[PDB]
Amino acid sequence: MREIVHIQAGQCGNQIGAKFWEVISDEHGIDPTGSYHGDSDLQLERINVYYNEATGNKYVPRAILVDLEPGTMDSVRSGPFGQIFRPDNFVFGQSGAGNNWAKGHYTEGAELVDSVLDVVRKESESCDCLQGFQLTHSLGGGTGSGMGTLLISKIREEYPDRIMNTFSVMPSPKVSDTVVEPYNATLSVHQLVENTDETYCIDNEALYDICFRTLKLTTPTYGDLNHLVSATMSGVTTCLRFPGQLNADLRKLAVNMVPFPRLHFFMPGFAPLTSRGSLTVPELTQQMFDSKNMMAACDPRHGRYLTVAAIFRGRMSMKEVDEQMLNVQNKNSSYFVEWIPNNVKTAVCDIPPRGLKMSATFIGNSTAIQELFKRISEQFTAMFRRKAFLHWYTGEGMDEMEFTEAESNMNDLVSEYQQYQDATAD
Amino acid sequence: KREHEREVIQKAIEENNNFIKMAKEKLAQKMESNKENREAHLAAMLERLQEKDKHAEEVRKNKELKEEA
Amino acid sequence: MRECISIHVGQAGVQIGNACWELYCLEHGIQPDGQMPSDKTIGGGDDSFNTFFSETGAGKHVPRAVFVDLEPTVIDEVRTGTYRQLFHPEQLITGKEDAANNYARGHYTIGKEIIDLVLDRIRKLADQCTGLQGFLVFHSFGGGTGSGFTSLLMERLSVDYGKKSKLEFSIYPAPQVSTAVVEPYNSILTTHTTLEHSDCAFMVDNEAIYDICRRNLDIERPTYTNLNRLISQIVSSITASLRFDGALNVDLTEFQTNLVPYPRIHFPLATYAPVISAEKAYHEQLSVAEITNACFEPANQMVKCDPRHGKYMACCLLYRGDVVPKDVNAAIATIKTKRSIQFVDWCPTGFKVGINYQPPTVVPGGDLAKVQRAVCMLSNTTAIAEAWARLDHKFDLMYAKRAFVHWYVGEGMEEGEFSEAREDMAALEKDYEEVGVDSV
Ligand SMILES: COc1cc2cc(c1Cl)N(C)C(=O)C[C@H](OC(=O)c1ccc(CCN=[N+]=[N-])cc1)[C@]1(C)O[C@H]1[C@H](C)[C@@H]1C[C@@](O)(NC(=O)O1)[C@H](OC)/C=C/C=C(\C)C2
Ligand SMILES: Nc1nc2c(ncn2[C@@H]2O[C@H](COP(=O)(O)OP(=O)(O)OP(=O)(O)O)[C@@H](O)[C@H]2O)c(=O)[nH]1
Ligand SMILES: Nc1nc2c(ncn2[C@@H]2O[C@H](COP(=O)(O)OP(=O)(O)O)[C@@H](O)[C@H]2O)c(=O)[nH]1
Ligand SMILES: [Ca+2]
Ligand SMILES: [Mg+2]
Ligand SMILES: [Mg+2]
Repeated sequence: MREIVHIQAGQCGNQIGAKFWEVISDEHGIDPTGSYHGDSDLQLERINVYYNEATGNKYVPRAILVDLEPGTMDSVRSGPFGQIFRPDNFVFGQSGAGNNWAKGHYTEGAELVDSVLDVVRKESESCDCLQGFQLTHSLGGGTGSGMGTLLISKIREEYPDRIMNTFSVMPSPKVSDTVVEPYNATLSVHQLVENTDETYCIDNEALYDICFRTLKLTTPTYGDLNHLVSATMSGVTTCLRFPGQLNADLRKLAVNMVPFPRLHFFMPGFAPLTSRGSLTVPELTQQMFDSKNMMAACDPRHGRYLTVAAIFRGRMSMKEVDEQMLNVQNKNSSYFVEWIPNNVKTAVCDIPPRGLKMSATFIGNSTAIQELFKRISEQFTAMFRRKAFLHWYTGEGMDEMEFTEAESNMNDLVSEYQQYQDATAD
Repeated sequence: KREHEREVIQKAIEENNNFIKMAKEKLAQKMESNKENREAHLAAMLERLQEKDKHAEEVRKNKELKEEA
Repeated sequence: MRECISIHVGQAGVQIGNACWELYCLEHGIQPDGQMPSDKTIGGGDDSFNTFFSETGAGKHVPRAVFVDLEPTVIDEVRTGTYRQLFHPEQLITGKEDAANNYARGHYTIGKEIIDLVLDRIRKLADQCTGLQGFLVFHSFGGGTGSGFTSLLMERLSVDYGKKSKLEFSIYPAPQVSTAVVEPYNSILTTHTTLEHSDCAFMVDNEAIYDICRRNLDIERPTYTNLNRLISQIVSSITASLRFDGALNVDLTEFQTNLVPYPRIHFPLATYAPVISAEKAYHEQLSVAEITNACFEPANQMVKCDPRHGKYMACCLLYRGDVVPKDVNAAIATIKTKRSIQFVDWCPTGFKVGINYQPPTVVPGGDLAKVQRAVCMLSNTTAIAEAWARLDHKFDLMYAKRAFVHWYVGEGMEEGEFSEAREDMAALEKDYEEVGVDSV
């Protein structure tokens, strides 16, 4: 058994984390009580990747819930699947982060980090052969961004040979009015570049645009955005949870997707995206490569693909999938780097997601992801040149030099993506 | 002629033993060199992580110093 | 006497091993429980099939085989499958964590933890042999275990068994069924490390097999099951001389004498015929001449390359079924006057023929039609270096940017091993050019 330990920190991380467990529990036939009531043996063959087995044939998510305030985690426990989580795996503080990365990373978060590690250690010791960790959090807040990146580093010290994966929610002014989110996001990216092996960039900018433009939602709620997140997280973990040949574990995925260690920030995609009140293999393939279907606000035709993972779900002709994947690469060969041959891998899972006959999930390592980091860097430097609200961070012990180091490291990441975008074989 | 026949079979034995010996040595060198390289990479990783912990101790110290002022 | 030990490494090697041993059992009349009613000597014997099967006192015929994989899920299917009673549990060896498509993890980080146990289990098979002839090693080029652990195993086998013969069946990667971007890296690394430790290696290009299943068997999207059934027929043709007796039977080692002119030039090209569906074989008997002609159609080769653009250094025809020399000789004479068969000037041009009278068999539920006669051609042609050239070119494209190299360095490897491996492949390609040049 190749177990994954799941961690969710902060409000956003616990919110998208709960939806993730709801969606995949339904996919695997697990009810809120932890009992299995499915009809396919494929649901249970790799159940141990995400679930522990307990007395009474009950399946308990290998999940740890962290926050510096009890608010979101109380509503999680009152959720539909709230009774399925292990009560001892709830680790919450009282003070709160107050959208302050310094408090999450150095002050309040540092006072709670050891109690979280005790739960991580307990879940890891009972693993047959631990794969690694997946963390859900936002980068714009305080706990998920500050304490989340702190947890990554501390876990890295005790499990340095394991894969660290994050689902990182990127801030956007279209969603949150908090003006220091570029600070918290840049400081977090400074840590993710060094301490994670693979990061799914869940861009609130893209999620809002999809809900508003494509789904025709005038007032997108967090529930509307999280519906896209849960469908995306289900798709990008399908190869981990069901029997399959391609990218079946976190390390094989990383080896296929990360040609250079720092360039591990993925552009997710999903098809179809249709509004409630409004599909062929060629259409499904064309849509998953469309910029309008990307969960990161980046146009892939503004850069080049280093590596791509494609996952088709549902009953369909594998011959047709193969032809269409070959067709989209041949017709768009300019946008795939020629010095990485055969850089697009395709998986097909027979089990479709809930409510869809056929779906496609896209995982791209594209140099166009620099558009996301340039947007954060532009909003960062506009605040940092005025030193707006710096005293909240320096009051915790930080200084401006750490802000400068985070900005330069993220700017270096953009330069590196541009370097390999410009590289040629001849 | 008998002396030559003895030298041929002794040559065959010597070449076979040298092939075994060199294969054993080359593999021992590779496994030891690989073990040291991987251990050095892990040591560098933990060393950088420990410096981050050292920096965090300095940050919390800086906060306590400005609070006493 | 003359026992042969098979070693199946990684998913590709294990699953191909499943197909091969199932086919062997059908060819010899061995039941899934190991019982063989036709075998009247209980608990032992020196029959031809005993080169591949040992016997217990209870009448069980046990493959002289070890299955090894660094993760358990593939071999677990053997442990619970149809032929689970065929193998002693100690013949099936698994770890808990695979090589993650990384040669370095198969050869070093993970492989080093199980290599001693594997050698111990092989030693237990060798000790039951009265005259061990050598090993047959089945593995992919592209996987981390198939590449990294195989090369480690081959190195250790040279030390523990000296120059006992070691033959490979190697699965050459194809993008239609490949699972890792770094498979060109793993292929070049294992080919370099194993080159001095292998006496003969039969490469199987997954794209060639894929094309044959699509074209000749009308399979829209071949699976590993489709591919492995066909591969097992080629493997069976090659090993039939070891497992059956016959007046016209020619031992594989005799073909090997002709096939290997220099130690490094030890990669024969296999071509197999007939591959035909049941619907097409019905009321259609393919003669000796027709299946022989098909051996020189490049579409039937196990490796994609063009022998008509190279030079031959050996041609061997391995027939099985209803075949007599008169028809073989007549067929060969027709082909010599109609085909692009140019030999190098330092090699005799005569074709070497063997015939096993036991007819080919098919697995129930398969796509191959049951035929009265089949042939596997083994040729030594300079054209097989085209397979190296394609792999080396993909290697060069990625390595010039050092793409993915950090995954290997992080496991302890050095860039010098990449360049050393690539230079060895460059010399191998150069060797194939040199042997094809005419003598001064
Ligand atoms: C015209 O100037 C503005 C004045 C204000 C907010 C904004 C702007 Cl522009 N805006 C809209 C901002 O986005 C700025 C950010 O505000 C917040 O994060 C915030 C969070 C919760 C609430 C709920 C009401 N509580 N009140 N008052 C209000 C603001 C701020 C100062 O940069 C973060 C700090 C790093 C963070 C703040 C904190 O939350 N903790 C902590 O240690 O540091 C602290 O302590 C509770 C709250 C401070 C609230 C203010 C100083 C009011
Ligand atoms: N013909 C054939 N090829 C296979 C089969 N299984 C895998 N392959 C090929 O083998 C290569 C991948 O290597 P694997 O054997 O699956 O990997 P492995 O040896 O188990 O090594 P790791 O899983 O990385 O530890 C790809 O080129 C696949 O196409 C099979 O059953 N038959
Ligand atoms: N997509 C999505 N984003 C969220 C959600 N909740 C908060 N966010 C985003 O997260 C950022 C605020 O961080 P938050 O999680 O509240 O901080 P924390 O709880 O202290 O870790 C803002 O940019 C929000 O847009 C959610 O449920 N879904
Ligand atoms: Ca017997
Ligand atoms: Mg919030
Ligand atoms: Mg494997």
